[PDB]
Amino acid sequence: HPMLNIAVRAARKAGNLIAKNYETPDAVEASQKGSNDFVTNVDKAAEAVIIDTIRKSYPQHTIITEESGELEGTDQDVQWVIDPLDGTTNFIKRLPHFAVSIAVRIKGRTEVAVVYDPMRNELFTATRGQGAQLNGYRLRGSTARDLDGTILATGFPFKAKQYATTYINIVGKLFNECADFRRTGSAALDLAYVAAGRVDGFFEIGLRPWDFAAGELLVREAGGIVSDFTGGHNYMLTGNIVAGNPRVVKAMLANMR
Amino acid sequence: HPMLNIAVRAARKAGNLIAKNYETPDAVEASQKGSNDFVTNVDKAAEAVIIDTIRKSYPQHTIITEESGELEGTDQDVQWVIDPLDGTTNFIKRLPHFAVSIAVRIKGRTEVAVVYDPMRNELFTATRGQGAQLNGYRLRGSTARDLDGTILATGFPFKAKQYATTYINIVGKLFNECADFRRTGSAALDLAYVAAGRVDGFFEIGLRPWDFAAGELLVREAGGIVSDFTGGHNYMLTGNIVAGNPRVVKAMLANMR
Ligand SMILES: [Mg+2]
Ligand SMILES: [Mg+2]
Repeated sequence: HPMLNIAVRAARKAGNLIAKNYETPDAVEASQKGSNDFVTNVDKAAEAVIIDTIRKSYPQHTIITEESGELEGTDQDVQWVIDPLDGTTNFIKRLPHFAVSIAVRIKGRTEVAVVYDPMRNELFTATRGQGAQLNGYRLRGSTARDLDGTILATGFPFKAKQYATTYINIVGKLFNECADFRRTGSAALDLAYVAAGRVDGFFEIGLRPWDFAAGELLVREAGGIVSDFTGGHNYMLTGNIVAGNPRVVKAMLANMR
Repeated sequence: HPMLNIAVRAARKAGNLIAKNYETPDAVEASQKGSNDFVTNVDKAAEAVIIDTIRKSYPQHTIITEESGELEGTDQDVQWVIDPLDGTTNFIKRLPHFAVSIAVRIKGRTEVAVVYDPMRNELFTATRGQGAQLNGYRLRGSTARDLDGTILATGFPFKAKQYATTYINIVGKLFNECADFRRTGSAALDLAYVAAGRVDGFFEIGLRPWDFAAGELLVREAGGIVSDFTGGHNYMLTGNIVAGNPRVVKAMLANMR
């Protein structure tokens, strides 16, 4: 795919910049969008690289990014949904777990996806109908058949703490069944880890379209399922995400019911 | 220090073996000690390398490991406390976050400590009175002065689920004050991340002496504090650990009170 090629180039170019800013934390300094949500010059500098790169082969495509909103082009049938740095808190604390997320949707259907870990040099790619890969290895997800002994990735609603006590409950009910959780601070990498089988499932409240647009396709092409907290497909409206293989999502949702 | 030198060699040698078994997951297969606690041939194979290495320069020292218990020597004034692979669940799932933990105690006082991430090639070292380093960079911990906006590492009691509901409460009370948590699956690396400032604090219930013997010294020589859940120093008996800089541990314990 020609569009997959461009996405990997922009992801790798932006990943190279983010990495170098990590090993040389000379000029990084933050800025507060919301309570406990931050922006850095490295976010916008890597965002500029992604836009620039996309726009030498397709600057007529609409580009939707977290930091600049919708920047529509002439061809509105194709839309790049970009997260320049998923895991900004981790980056500021110099916790080396973050990634570049790039998704392409064609008239409302995601065709390609890229999640790139610059610190580990791990490249997750997906193409619709053509499977999902990690550095050239096809991903099949987790062979888990129930919630017994499962490791579940998740995130806390530090952007929507009005649902704090609701989230705490859901964790305990799941903890009553599952073995452990993982809280990594990167939703894109959490979804990539579900598709790779490094964890068994994922759930978070109120994600943002660019947080999961690429990661959702990784899970689906690894044989997985994505849904909202009530089993429906209206998570593009809500940002309430449940992801995993069919039985786990099944068992996860039954526990949630 | 001559003993620090040997500890790094055994950590790196065992780390090299664990790494190679990760990139070539040919022969790994697990075994169940307790519910949701596993052993692999790679644990004991790396444990054998550590014992062998320690025992070419000091086989008269007592060695305490998770998988073999106490193997006492003639000189019982010095004791190596070894975790060959902290993060075994992560290793089986091929989640690349684990480490080798090696601590040396001399008549009951920890003199040296090593935590080695083989996947990231990150070497955390500490020597009593001589500071803590990461790949030759001295660590000072987190400059956080309260719990506002803090990232706290923690673990779930999947080995002692009788305290599940007590742990869930404590998380919610802390979540009422702090921004987010991190759940990585490696207590040794969590403690190393507290000393490096990648996270701001740590708390877990019922850890095991080799889980934290090396990591505790990393925090202390980074200017940090370790205590039990009631502010005392009787955590060698309990395994209930709170770690961070003095104000955070202070603020963490006040929230816990
Ligand atoms: Mg972002
Ligand atoms: Mg271990």
